[PDB]
Parts: sequence; C-alpha cells; structure tokens
Amino acid sequence: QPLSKSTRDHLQTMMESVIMTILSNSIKEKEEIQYHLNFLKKRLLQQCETLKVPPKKMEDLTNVSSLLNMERARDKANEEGLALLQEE
Amino acid sequence: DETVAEFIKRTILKIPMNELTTILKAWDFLSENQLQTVNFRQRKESVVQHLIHLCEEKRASISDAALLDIIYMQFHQHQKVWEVFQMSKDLFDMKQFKNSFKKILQRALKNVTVSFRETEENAVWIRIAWGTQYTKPNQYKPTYVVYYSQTPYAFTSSSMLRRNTPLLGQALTIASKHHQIVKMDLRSRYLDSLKAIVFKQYMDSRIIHENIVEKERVQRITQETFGDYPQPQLEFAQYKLETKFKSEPLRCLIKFSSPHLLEALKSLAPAGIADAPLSPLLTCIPNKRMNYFKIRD
Amino acid sequence: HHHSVPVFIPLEEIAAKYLQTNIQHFLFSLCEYLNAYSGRKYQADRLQSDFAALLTGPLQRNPLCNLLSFTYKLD
Amino acid sequence: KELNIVLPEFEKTHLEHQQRIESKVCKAAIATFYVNVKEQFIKMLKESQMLTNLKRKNAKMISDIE
Repeated sequence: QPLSKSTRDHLQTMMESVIMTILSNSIKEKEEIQYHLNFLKKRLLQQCETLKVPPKKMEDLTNVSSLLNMERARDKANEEGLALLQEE
Repeated sequence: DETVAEFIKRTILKIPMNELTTILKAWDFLSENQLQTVNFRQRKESVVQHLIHLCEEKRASISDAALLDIIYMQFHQHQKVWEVFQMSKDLFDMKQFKNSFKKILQRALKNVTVSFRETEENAVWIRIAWGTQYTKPNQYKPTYVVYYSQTPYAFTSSSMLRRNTPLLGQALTIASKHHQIVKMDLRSRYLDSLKAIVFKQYMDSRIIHENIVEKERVQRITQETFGDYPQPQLEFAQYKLETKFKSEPLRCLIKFSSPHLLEALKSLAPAGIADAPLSPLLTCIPNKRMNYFKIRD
Repeated sequence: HHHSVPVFIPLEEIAAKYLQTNIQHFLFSLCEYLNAYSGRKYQADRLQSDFAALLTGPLQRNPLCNLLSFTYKLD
Repeated sequence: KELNIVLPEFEKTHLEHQQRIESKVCKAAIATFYVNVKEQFIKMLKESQMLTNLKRKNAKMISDIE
C-alpha cells in the first residue's frame, strides 16, 4: 500500500517549512540553490508517493502525543479506581 | 454545557408540541414569564430554539434535564417494557433511602447519573444513566426504576439493564433494607395494568333456540372466571412447555400476542372456539400473577 | 382473589400466621391494624389541612405512617 | 509502520545529497536539517510505540477493572 495522503501532505508541509528556513539564512546563490532544493523536494515527493507500506494504521503525526497524555491520565484514573476497588 | 443542551433538545423533540406547555407546568424549572415569552402556535424549530435560549439564560444542569425526562416518561409511560422485582425479609425515610442508594451506585464503579422524582401513591421514579470507569455516563441509553415505599415490589424498564442486572438489584435491596431479592418471570408494556395486577387493585319468540343450556352454562362459567370488571390490559404472553406426547416428551413453545388480552380470551368461550371451562394455564393470569409459564410432564 | 386493603399493610405474614388457623383472631388483628393506620392517616391529614398555619415546612410521611418528621413554630 | 519505511529512505536521500553537494556551509546546513528531522522522526516513532503500549495497557486494566 502506498503512503497515506495525510502523511504525504504533512511531510510536504515540513519540507516546505525547512526549505523556507534554509533559504532564510542563504544570502547569495539564491536562485540556483532554490531550484536545486525544489528539484530535491519534488524527487522526494515522488519517492514517498511511490513508497509501499504494509497495511498498518498510523495516525496523524501532530496529535498522537496529546493522545498519549490523555491516555496516561486515563490509566492513572483507572489505577486510582482500581486501588479504591481493591481497598473496598 | 452543550451536552445537557442537546439532551434537553432531544427530549423536547420527543415531547409532542401539543402538550409542551403541560411539560413546563410539570417541569417548573423555568419561570412562568419565560414561558409567556414563547408562543406555541409558531414553528417547532422556533419553539425549541426559544426553549434553548430560555434554559441557557438560566443555568442548565443534568438534574433538571433528568427531571424533565422523568416527567416525559410519566406522561407517556407506554414506550418501554416493564419487569417486576420482589423483595423479601419496617422503618422508612426518603432522605436516608436516597442517600444510601446514591452512595451504593457511586460505589458501583465510580459514578452514575442518578435522578429521583417523588410521584403520587408513593411512586418514587428513578432515572439511571450508566457510565463506565473511563467515560461519562451516557444519556442516550437510560433506564427507569419505580419504587413504592414499604412495599415488597419494584418496577424496572429493561432496555440495557442486561449489561449489569445484579448491581441494580443488590443496590435496591440494600437501600430497601431487604435481604432477599428475586425476579419473577412477568414482563409487559402497560405499566398501569401491571400496577393493578401486582397489588390486586383491579324477543322474537318464534325462534326456539336449542342447546340453550349449553349457552347459559358457558356464559355463566366465562363470567365467573373473568368477571364484569374490565380486565387488566395485558399485551403479551408466552408459555414454554415440555410434556409427554401420550397420543421423549414433546417440547412446545407458544406466544400469545394481542393488543387487548383477557378479552379475546374472554370471548373465546362465547364464540365457541374453546371449551366452556378454560384451562388453568389461561384462567390464572391475574390470579397467579404469572405471565410466562413452563410445563413438564 | 380480590381485596381493597393497601399493600403496604402487612397481611401475607399474618395470613401465614392465622388465616388458615384461628380465622377470628386473624380478622380481629387485621381490623386493629387497619384502624391504627386509618387513625394515623387521619391525624396526619388533619394536621396538614388545619394546623398548617403554624407549620414552617412540609411533613415527611410514610405510606404506613410509622415514622413522622416535621417542623413547627409556636408563638 | 509507514515511518519505519520512510526513515531509511530519508537517510539514503540525505546521504546522496551530502555526497553530491560541495559547499561547506550548505553541507553544515544539510547536516543540521538531517539531525533535526531524524530526531523528530525517531521521537514520533517512540511516541507511537508508547501509543500502542498504552493501548495494550488500557485494554489490560479494562479487563482488570471489569
């Protein structure tokens, strides 16, 4: 299975951001380096679109961390309740 | 809260607009002036939006919404199926009973949405919304339990109670200060008829008819078995039988469905369909206070 | 097969006690119990209707009226 | 997962880009870019790892509380 479209768009956004950042500190040789970096970005986009992965669900990159925190809290609450139950 | 707002909206949508005013008269959570600010002749969307505005002007909570749902259930009391629980083995008080029941249900797992509403004839109606250890109790799958003070019987609507039945039973029996709690196999939808049954609170002389003795005997037997009083409105019956053939026992399973039972059964003998004395399996439905039967050889 | 006595009055235990044997005592006892319940209810609703003037809150009453709880102000 | 496959591809692409480029300042910028993105990618891989670990643990304590 090809790469998930959400992952592709996320990765493309990160490549755009990093290319803007690496262009910010470049003063001279702007046009040639930006053309080369654009070619690099498009070749990477083609490679990642063509790339194949086994059918494993992989959720959005940004939100997962937050989920973990909530999940952690859930377990804590569960543990607390468990303790209370055992106490009873 | 938006959850209570949409819950109230759904309950109002369940309420027919022809009696919404009565609901407010039974709800009384909102001031009468707020009711006057809303006309009921206008559109349904308009009236529900105005009611949302009114409840948002005040502080919308879960207790008032649950009370509204309870009173809607009271006015309908026809949309659910009821089962009857019996307690067995003398001082009562509303406040401590409520406190004990609330404490037990809070101790159940961690929380539950419990609401009480006293009604005439000592009919405490309790709305219970269940929730797991890691989720807020759901308001879309509620249950209702009706308790009568100092009585050995209680009523329950079983829509999703099959998930955790013993919990409710043990909570009810510990709150009622009663030891043994059992479920009799009696299930029906007309709750008022259940109330009645559990408490036992219910010319052209040229023609020369022949066999008139048979007609007068069958009508007399039917009248003595049933009676002049209007029979309780019961709607479903089912017998599970396993008896020897006598004609390896045959296992039979019958279901009687009728919008008005005990009346077609009352008319079977006059219509000649069944014998003059009906079998005890049909003549003791109000007597034995039993609705589902099992028969063996 | 039919009765009008309210259910919260205990009779089935009294039925197992004296309904089969010594029916006269059964009837006398149930008469006493119903009379007591009626007197309690009459006192309760007489208080509610008449002397509510000096009462400051509703009285909590059980169907059998074994327990009564109320509050009152006297001047 | 998907990342477990795209990171080796990203490593090989970074290697070939570093090999082809000749400017020292561009080489340093590309190296810093690679370090940052590799750190973020391995961080989110770890986050998904404890994500599935927390899911399994949640199921276990669900059975326990039941």
